[PDB]
Amino acid sequence: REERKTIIGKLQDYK
Amino acid sequence: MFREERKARRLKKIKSKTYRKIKKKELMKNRELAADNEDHDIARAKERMTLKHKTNSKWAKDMIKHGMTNDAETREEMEEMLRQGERLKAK
Amino acid sequence: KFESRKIMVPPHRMTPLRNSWTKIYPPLVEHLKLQVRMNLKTKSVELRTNPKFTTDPGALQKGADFIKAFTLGFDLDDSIALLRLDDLYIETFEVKDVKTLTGDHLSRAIGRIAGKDGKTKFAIENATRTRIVLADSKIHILGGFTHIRMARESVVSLILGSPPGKVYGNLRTVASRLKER
Amino acid sequence: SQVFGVARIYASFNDTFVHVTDLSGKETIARVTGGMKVKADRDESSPYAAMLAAQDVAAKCKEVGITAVHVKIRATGGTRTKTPGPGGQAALRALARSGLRIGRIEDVTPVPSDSTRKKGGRRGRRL
Amino acid sequence: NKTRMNTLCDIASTPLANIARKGLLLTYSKPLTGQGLKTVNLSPTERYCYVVPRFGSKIGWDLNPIAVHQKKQKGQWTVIKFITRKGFQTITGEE
Amino acid sequence: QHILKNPLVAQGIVDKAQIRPSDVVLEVGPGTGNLTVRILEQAKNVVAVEMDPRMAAELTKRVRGTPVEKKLEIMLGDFMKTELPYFDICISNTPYQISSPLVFKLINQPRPPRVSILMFQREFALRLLARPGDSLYCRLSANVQMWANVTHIMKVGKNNFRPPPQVESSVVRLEIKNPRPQVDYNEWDGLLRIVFVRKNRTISAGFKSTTVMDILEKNYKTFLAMNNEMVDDTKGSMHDVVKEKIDTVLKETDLGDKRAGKCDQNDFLRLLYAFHQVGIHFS
Amino acid sequence: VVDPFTRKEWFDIKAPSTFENRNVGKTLVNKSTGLKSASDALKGRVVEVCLADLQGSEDHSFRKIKLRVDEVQGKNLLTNFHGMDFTTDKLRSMVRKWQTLIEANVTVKTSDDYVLRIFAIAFTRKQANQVKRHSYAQSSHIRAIRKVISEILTKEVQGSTLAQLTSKLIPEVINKEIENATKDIFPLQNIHVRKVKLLKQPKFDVGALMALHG
RNA sequence: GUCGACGUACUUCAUAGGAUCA
RNA sequence: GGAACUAAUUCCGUAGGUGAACCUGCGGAAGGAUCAUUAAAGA
RNA sequence: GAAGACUAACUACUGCGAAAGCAUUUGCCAAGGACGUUUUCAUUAAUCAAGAACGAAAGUUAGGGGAUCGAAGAUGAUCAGAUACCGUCGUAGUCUUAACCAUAAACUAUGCCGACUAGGGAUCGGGUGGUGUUUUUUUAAUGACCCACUCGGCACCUUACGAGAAAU
Ligand SMILES: [Mg+2]
Ligand SMILES: [Mg+2]
Ligand SMILES: [Mg+2]
Ligand SMILES: [Mg+2]
Ligand SMILES: [Mg+2]
Ligand SMILES: [Mg+2]
Ligand SMILES: [Mg+2]
Ligand SMILES: [Mg+2]
Repeated sequence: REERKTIIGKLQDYK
Repeated sequence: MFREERKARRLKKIKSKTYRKIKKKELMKNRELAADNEDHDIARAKERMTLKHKTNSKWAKDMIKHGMTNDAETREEMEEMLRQGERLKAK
Repeated sequence: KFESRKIMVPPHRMTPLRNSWTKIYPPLVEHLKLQVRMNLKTKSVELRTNPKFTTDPGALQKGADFIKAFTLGFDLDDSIALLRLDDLYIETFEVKDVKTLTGDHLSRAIGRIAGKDGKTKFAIENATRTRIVLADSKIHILGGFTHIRMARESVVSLILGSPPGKVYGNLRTVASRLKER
Repeated sequence: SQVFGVARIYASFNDTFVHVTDLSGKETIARVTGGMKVKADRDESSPYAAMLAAQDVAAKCKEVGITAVHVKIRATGGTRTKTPGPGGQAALRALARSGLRIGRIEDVTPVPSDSTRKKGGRRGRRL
Repeated sequence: NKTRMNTLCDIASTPLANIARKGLLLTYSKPLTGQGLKTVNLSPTERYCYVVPRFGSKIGWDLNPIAVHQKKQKGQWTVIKFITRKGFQTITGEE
Repeated sequence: QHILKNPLVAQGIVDKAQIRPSDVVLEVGPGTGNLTVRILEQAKNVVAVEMDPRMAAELTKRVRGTPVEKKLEIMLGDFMKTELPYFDICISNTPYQISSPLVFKLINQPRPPRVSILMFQREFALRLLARPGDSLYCRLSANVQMWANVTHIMKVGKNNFRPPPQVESSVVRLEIKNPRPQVDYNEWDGLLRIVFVRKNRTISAGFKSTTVMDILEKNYKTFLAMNNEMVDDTKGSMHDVVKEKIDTVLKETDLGDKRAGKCDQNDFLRLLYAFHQVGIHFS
Repeated sequence: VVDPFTRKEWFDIKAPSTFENRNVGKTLVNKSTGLKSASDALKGRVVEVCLADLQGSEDHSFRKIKLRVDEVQGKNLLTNFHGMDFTTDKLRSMVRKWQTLIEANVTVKTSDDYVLRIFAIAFTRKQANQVKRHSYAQSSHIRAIRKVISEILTKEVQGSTLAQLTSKLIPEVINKEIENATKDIFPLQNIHVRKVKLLKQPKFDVGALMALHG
């Protein structure tokens, strides 16, 4: 769950 | 000869108990329409000697003892056996 | 205006041609004014319109249609019906042209189309006013255009798998909505 | 004396084309379909539409120089049915009843030394 | 609504079709089969078969079968003689 | 049209929904109100959606003189064409051809529900509740398990139905994540469409088709033209670049060898991020 | 806006030497405009004539011929030989059940070097006191018949140019030679040749073509 | 968790046929 | 917006399935109702 | 003209193969059953846990090919009935080389070897006989048929003396 949350933040970066 | 043999081959392959049952029914009808006690007394004597048409036979005792004759088709067959034997034992 | 046809005869319909010839050459000669000749040295019927007697230009093709429909397998009187009226066509198709069947599957398919004692075939004819001959695999249908499309749709519903009771039921519904019109 | 041309009768489910060309095949003098002669789309292939087609072609070619035709009639062929239906023979009948002289009827459907798949799948197409 | 059929005569099996052959009162079917009812061929154009006789033209019925012996004249198995049961057993023994 | 005749699965469906005394139930496809009246007892206000005005007339006849007569609205028409009002749980029996639309319409609501008790066909539900690596893990499971969470309740066997149909049914509790996560929808779906075409071939297989490389080349061009950065030399058309681009991702994140019907959700995230990082988008 | 049959000009197709009814028929082109002269548009057509209508016969009602236009002069256009074939209805009516079908082809180059491929068909038959009903061959006969037919077609083509081969194809001599040379092996009714088709016409050589209609 | 696949345990559905009489 | 002025068939194996009360691709089975014609090198 | 599949009618569930299966010609390679035999060895055999070769269609890995049809997908219609629930493009596949997988109503819903028990007509292969027919060379000689026999196959009919509850 932790890993998922960090990657979704990094995807907020490249929208 | 060849046409009759081709027909008989193709019919020999059809074993499907409704089709054979239908053909036998209308055969027994035509046999009765189109086409003496001593033969009957010999047949009754052999039937009482043998008791072949009662439910101590291997097929029937198998079906009965394993609850398989409550389905009504094998009950059809079992009753047919019993009435055939009862035809023989009549006097 | 002298003109001809010549149409061949396959051998299983050569006995019934030379066995029913006596009813064939009359209603090709007087009623139609047409000059038959059957060749045997090439097994074929030949027709020719002779310019004197004839009136109807469609006589030659009328006769050729008649003999050909006798050739494909239809009995004499039915082919005579092809000779008389002006609204009669034949449609031929196969069993491998609906669904590729072979082996035993194909002999069972012809068993469903023909029915026992012919019954199923006759039902399709009687409730559609068409005439069906059912050859080795090729199936031939004679009638008028709308009727043969009805009988084609029932036959093709029988090849593909549907049982025969369903096609009696749908057949009598078709008969109802046919006879009113 | 006479002048001959060929009449190619494609007879599909959903039409009939009556084409009339020369002997050579290349130059065409009269194409009508069945579709030009009934504007209902019910029945592009109906025998009546075929009759009207053939009458039009017979008239148009008689207005050229051409007095006799050899007919080459074909169904779809290929990997579909292989025998002319009713549309082709209605066109043929109404072409013989037209004052053209017809000689040498034949039947050229394409028939394969067995070929590719047929549309439809394992379970057959039309019903 | 009672109906009144006047003067009767009462018959069953053979003599109806003996004197129903006299016109188009009666036609037949294809030969029937099974065991004891198998068609025998004496020739390519001559045979002995059990047949059931049909009687009603457009809506009708059928009598009891008969060992009819027939031949084929100009492409039709034309019925000829009414063989009985035992005669048919002999004539099927012979082939 | 089938009728849930069993009067005991009905109560269990209702009370698993945990209806509070201040809820707005949507209740889609009510039928003849064998089920509805329980919801009328336990909810403040019910919104039943129906298409057969015969059923609607009979159902509104059922509530007459009853104290719950004023706590039921009926909306007619096709369900997939209305505008649903706010509703707060959802209970559904509706015939199964809308089973896949329905779910996504609930997930894509504005202010979605909180819990919904849905009835489905057994194999459909077993797609929805299938973890990565099972035989049934499909594309549908990866979508729905991203935006929701789906939990079995019971089996409804096929002899509780008039007339008895052929397929077994399931009762399933679906519950939407809140907030819905902030990956896109259309990028997620584009990636899953590509990599789940052939579920058990490896992932690099799905990036070999020439339809797909055409799609990705078109998208990459339109992305650069969105940022106005003019294009280099390509040996075929542009997919050349894209080709090695794709391979490089399928070297780094390792995923170009695992088989997409065994890869759980974080792996699709890592793949999505890696393609986003090198300038690829899926819609 | 055109009515195209205002400008097309009829021509007439003439058969080669080795046929009786040398006249065949008419055809349309277009008028010979400068910028697309007509003569360069005629010079590849093939015409189908059913050689009854080319030899007066009537047992030649099958066997269509294909004639190819190669030269043109003054509203005559002179033709050649392009190939030969059966009509599909005879061919469908030979092939029957309870007998076997032998077929053979060969590729062969003639004297004038036309490379052409020539086909041949034959069927077995029930010798006229045979009672058993089918008469298939035994497939070690069929390879003997196929080798015989192929040897005779190879030999008898390339001892001829093309015109000689053509007039050995009209009286059906090859049939009689096959029939004689193949009846110690098996009975074999219904021999034909059913097709011949060109593959390489060599080079033009006007001399032969104008030696035919000379 | 009214979870799945099993493993044990149990429940339940399918029984009338001929003859005579009314 | 307004005030208006007129008018009126049953399955087996395998692979998949996001409008799935089940559908489809490929190979296989009958445990699925055969009528009619049949020498035509009848040299 | 190019491309890649496929081998119609003949074609007979007859022929061959342990099964799955096998249908254009030609050659090459090696193999096989039956028949014939006054050859040869002389019990070398039958069935088989372990172990091993092959195993339709689908399916995976890596190349090639990619015409046709086409799981998935996308779209057109959703016109009372769908009785006549489908249209259009189509990824994987279908083809092939090298490895995997090892399943089918893989059917005769029927283990293998040996013996005995009845009458007939056909068909495939081999062999023996015949002042029979044709193929004549000019009479032979093969080949093709006809008739009788025999061994070995795939099937069919009629009856049981027999078996079954019955189909058979
Ligand atoms: Mg073992
Ligand atoms: Mg395989
Ligand atoms: Mg494969
Ligand atoms: Mg590959
Ligand atoms: Mg397509
Ligand atoms: Mg292996
Ligand atoms: Mg098999
Ligand atoms: Mg098994």
